[PDB]
Amino acid sequence: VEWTDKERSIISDIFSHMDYDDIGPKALSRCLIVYPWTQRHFSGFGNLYNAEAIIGNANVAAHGIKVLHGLDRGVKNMDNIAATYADLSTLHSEKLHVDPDNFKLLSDCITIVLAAKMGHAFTAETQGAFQKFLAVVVSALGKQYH
Amino acid sequence: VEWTDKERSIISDIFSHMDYDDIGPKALSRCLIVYPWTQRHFSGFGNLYNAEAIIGNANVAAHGIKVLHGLDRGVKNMDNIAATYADLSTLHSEKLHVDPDNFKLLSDCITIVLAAKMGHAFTAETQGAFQKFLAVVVSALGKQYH
Amino acid sequence: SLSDKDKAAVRALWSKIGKSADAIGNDALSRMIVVYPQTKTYFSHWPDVTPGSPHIKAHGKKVMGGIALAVSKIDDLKTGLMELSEQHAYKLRVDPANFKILNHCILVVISTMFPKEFTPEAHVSLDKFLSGVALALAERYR
Amino acid sequence: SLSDKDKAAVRALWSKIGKSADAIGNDALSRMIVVYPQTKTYFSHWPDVTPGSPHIKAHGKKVMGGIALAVSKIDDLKTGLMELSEQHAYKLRVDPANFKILNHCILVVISTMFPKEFTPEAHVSLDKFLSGVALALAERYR
Ligand code: HEM
Ligand code: HEM
Ligand code: HEM
Ligand code: HEM
Ligand SMILES: [C-]#N
Ligand SMILES: [C-]#N
Ligand SMILES: [C-]#N
Ligand SMILES: [C-]#N
Repeated sequence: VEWTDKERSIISDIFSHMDYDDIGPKALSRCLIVYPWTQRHFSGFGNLYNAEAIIGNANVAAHGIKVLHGLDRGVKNMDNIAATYADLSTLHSEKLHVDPDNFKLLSDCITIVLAAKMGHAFTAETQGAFQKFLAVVVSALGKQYH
Repeated sequence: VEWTDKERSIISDIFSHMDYDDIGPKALSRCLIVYPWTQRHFSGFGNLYNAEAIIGNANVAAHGIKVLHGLDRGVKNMDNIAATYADLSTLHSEKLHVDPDNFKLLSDCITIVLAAKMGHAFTAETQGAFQKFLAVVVSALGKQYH
Repeated sequence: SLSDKDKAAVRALWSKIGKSADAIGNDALSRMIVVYPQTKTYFSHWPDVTPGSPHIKAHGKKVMGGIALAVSKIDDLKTGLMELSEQHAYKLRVDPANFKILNHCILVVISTMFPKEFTPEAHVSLDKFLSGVALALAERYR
Repeated sequence: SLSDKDKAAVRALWSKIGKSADAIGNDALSRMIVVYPQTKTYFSHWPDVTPGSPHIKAHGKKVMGGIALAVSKIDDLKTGLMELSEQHAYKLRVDPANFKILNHCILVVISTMFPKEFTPEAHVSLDKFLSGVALALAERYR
């Protein structure tokens, strides 16, 4: 991707206004409910018995906040994303055995949670830039061939 | 992709032994039968009424041969594939309105037709290299974000 | 497949949000054409396909009427959406890869407009349902 | 969904190739683990997961017995494969993204072994069928 200045501005604006402590837990708990096979990676987090337990789970919350902060390194250098995430990609694949499909599922949950928070400010152009950015991170994490 | 020397050798071997005039028509006719919505791009090729007509259609055959020769530019410089296919990607998208999903469907049909021709010589390692190569071309043609 | 729990959840969500179907459809089509510009070609016969177009707004009413139909036909989506399948496959020749794109855009719009109602449990059943709608719309393709 | 034409086509192909089910399964699992190495972890409890493994060969018999079961249960794959769905979702925790991977590997193996029988018309119906098998295996996941 050859980012436009507008895309860079939109991504910077979104991440500057994002409350990671609110959005992070909601995105991951939403992923664990909508795509519940992803719960397998978090068996040690305590209560994941039903939606109420997952949403309230503080270990899930901490991890979702980690994910969002994990996007910061991409935001800070949008022209070096594949290289920036090479080590995280190795961790999730060789140590954690996360299926590469799971990155796209969580990214869609982040987009849907951000859309709920931003409401009508989540314009089509905002969505396009934010999803493009996540797609580039997802490709780096999933080690997609290109 | 950082190609291994073995991958380069396998791709060179496959394309050196491939009969484009046999494999090309079979791959495209197979795609037009298995994923028949792709027939929409070839309405001017004459008879596409049933499987027999599509397999026998000489305009489909010529086009499938074009596709395979279209892979040659990638084989000749496996480290510059995204740039090499930028103009073909623009043609299929801005002029032809080919859905980006359709490239993956045709690539799977090429793999299945090559597997039928090569038989047990189409080993898992051969399949891995050939599919990786097609995945890189498919990503360039479909303008995937990375 | 949809369980009784999924069907009840979708019907209860639709009961809540269906008043705004037309607006949901306008916004979802508007987003699909901008964010997934490969879809614009299917609407290009309309005199206006630009942001704010009245043709997009009008068509959005029809799309979400198709979703309302699917809610009504949720016990048998293949039979319920068979005519729409034939229309998309044969008359319109819409590539079926695009159904999941519009489905995601519908989820994004419902999240923007009904954040309270669109909980994770509402979302899992609605996503299963939209997957079933896409499969039913795919019925006449091959 | 599968039409009567699809069901007849799948049954006629299976009639022809089912004699070699065990070999098809060994080759398809062997390919999946090499070409899509993210799948190897699910078999890693076996003493040998390397090329030529007798555990892969043994498991290949079971996988294609599951496909034979699905052929027998082709009129109602959800009911027919419900127990296997529960096993993959709950006991084994196999990510459901992988069903389409093994399905492609089965198509590649049948093409290598039965190029005459595996025509484009046999392939369209078998691909529709394997899509239905994946959907039925997905039944217990969410
Ligand atoms: C946008 C996608 C994602 C990003 C940016 C991301 C980021 C992170 C980061 C920054 C860490 C911490 C690394 C460390 O502790 O050294 C981590 C750990 C981890 N992630 Fe992800 N992740 C993503 C998606 C996923 C998905 C989809 C799953 C599961 C399906 C997952 C499962 C885990 C697990 C299990 C850990 C280990 C942490 C622990 O148990 O303490 N991640 N991830
Ligand atoms: C591996 C994927 C593919 C490759 C390498 C490829 C390659 C080519 C090449 C080399 C040409 C000729 C360009 C020219 O005439 O200047 C071409 C033309 C074209 N391709 Fe593809 N193609 C691919 C996939 C597709 C798919 C999936 C479709 C349809 C669904 C398609 C539809 C067409 C059409 C309609 C033409 C125009 C040629 C004519 O009508 O004379 N291509 N492609
Ligand atoms: C949730 C999935 C969808 C539903 C429920 C749906 C519903 C409908 C309905 C109800 C109509 C009107 C049929 C009539 O004329 O009686 C229609 C027309 C149409 N749809 Fe869809 N559709 C969906 C997906 C798509 C997608 C993904 C595309 C293209 C990217 C598409 C393109 C069209 C077009 C081009 C028309 C005709 C517009 C015209 O009248 O000019 N549809 N659709
Ligand atoms: C066409 C799709 C598939 C079919 C028909 C199928 C069929 C089967 C069958 C019949 C069994 C034996 C159940 C028993 O123990 O009674 C089984 C077990 C198993 N399957 Fe699958 N399966 C499929 C896809 C997959 C995929 C995609 C994976 C992983 C990538 C997978 C992983 C496993 C594992 C790990 C076991 C247990 C092996 C053991 O006993 O140690 N399956 N499958
Ligand atoms: C990662 N969470
Ligand atoms: C291009 N055929
Ligand atoms: C239909 N739009
Ligand atoms: C199952 N293999």
